[PDB]
Amino acid sequence: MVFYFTSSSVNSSAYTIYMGKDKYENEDLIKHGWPEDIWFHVDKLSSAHVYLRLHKGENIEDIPKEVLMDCAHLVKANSIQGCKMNNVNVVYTPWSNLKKTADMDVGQIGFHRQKDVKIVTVEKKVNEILNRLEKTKVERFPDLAAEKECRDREERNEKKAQIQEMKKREKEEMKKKREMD
Amino acid sequence: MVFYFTSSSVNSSAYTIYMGKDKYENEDLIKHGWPEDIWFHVDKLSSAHVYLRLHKGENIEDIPKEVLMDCAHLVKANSIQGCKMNNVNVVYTPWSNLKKTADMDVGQIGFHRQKDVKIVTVEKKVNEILNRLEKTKVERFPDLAAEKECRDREERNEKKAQIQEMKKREKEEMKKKREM
DNA sequence: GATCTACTAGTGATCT
DNA sequence: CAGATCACTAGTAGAT
Repeated sequence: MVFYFTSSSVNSSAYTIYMGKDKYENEDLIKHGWPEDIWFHVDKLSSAHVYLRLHKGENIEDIPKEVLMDCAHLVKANSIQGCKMNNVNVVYTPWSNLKKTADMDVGQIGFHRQKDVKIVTVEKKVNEILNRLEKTKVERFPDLAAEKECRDREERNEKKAQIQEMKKREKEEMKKKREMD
Repeated sequence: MVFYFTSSSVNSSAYTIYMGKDKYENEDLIKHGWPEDIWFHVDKLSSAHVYLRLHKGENIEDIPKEVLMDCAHLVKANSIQGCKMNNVNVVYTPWSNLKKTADMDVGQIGFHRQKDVKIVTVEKKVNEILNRLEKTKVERFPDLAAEKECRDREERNEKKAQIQEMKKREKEEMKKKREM
C-alpha cells in the first residue's frame, strides 16, 4: 500500500506525489522507482520517503518552487521528529541517484553522486498546504514492477516511432535526390 | 499514438483526458478502455472520441462541471462539422457501456444500454479552454493492455487487503462475543 | 525443390 | 499540401 497525492502548479500542470511511511514499503518504492521520480527525505532525522513524479523529459532543476515546497512540507510533516522543529532541511535527489548497498539495513539508502543531492530548508509549518494536499490524498495497492514495466514499454514504443519517422524522412530525402537527377 | 491532456478542477483535483491520433488508434482505445473512463463524442455528427479518466470509485454523475465542459469543448473543437457551430450536443457514456459489433465500421460504436448515455450542450466556443488544455497536451505511445492490466492488479490487491481486514475483523469479533 | 495460396510490405499516384 | 487511400508490384510464411 502506497499513498498518493496531487500538486497543481500555476503552469496548469499537475504533479503526482507518492509516499510510503513503511521501511519495507520504502524498499519496494526504492526498487521500482522511475527515472522521472525525485526522492525527498528529511536530512538529519527520520522521515517518510516522499517521491515527486516529474513529467517526461522534465529536469530536476525545472521543478516549480511551489511543488517543491509542497513535497518538502509533506516529508517534514511526516518526519517523526521533524514535524516539531520549525527550521528543517529536506534533502532531495533524483531516484536515479539512489544507491542501495547491501550493508544498508532495509529501508536506508545512499547516493551515487554527492553533487546531485540538493537541499531545501522549510521554515515553520503551513496548515493550508497540508490541507490542500490532504484533499487529494488517496490510497493505492499498486503493482510497482508492472507499472514501471508499462512506463518502460511506452519509452520503447516512443523510440521505435522516432526511428520510423527518421527512416521515412531518409526515404523522402533519397526520393527528392533521384528526382533532382 | 495517443494524446493526453490534463484538466484541473476547482477543488484542484486533476483529471486525465486522452484522445487517439486516428480512428484506428481509437479502436485500440475502445478495446482496452478502463471502467473509470467516460467516453465523449459529438452527437449525430462525426468527431473525435475523447475519453475522461475518472478517479477510482468516482461516478459519471460526480463529474465536476468544469471538467465535463472541458471534455465537451475538446470533442467540439475536434469535430469536422462541430467546431463550426455555436450549439453542439455532446453524448458521453461510461466505457463499460460501449458495444462494438463486428458489423460496425471503424469510428462507430454502440451502447449496451441506452439509459447510460448522457448529453451536454456546448454553447458558443471558448479559446481559453482550448489553449489551456493545449498547454497540457502531451504525446504518448502507451501499451494499453498492460496498463489496464496494472489497473486490474491494483483492484485485485485492494480487494485482497479488504477481505483480509474483514477476516481479522470477524475473527476478533468471534473472540469477543465468545469470551464475553 | 516446385507450386500454390494467403497474407504483409513497399511505392507511386491521386484525391481530399 | 500533409495525410488517407487506391492500385498495383514484390516479398514472406505456411502448406501440400
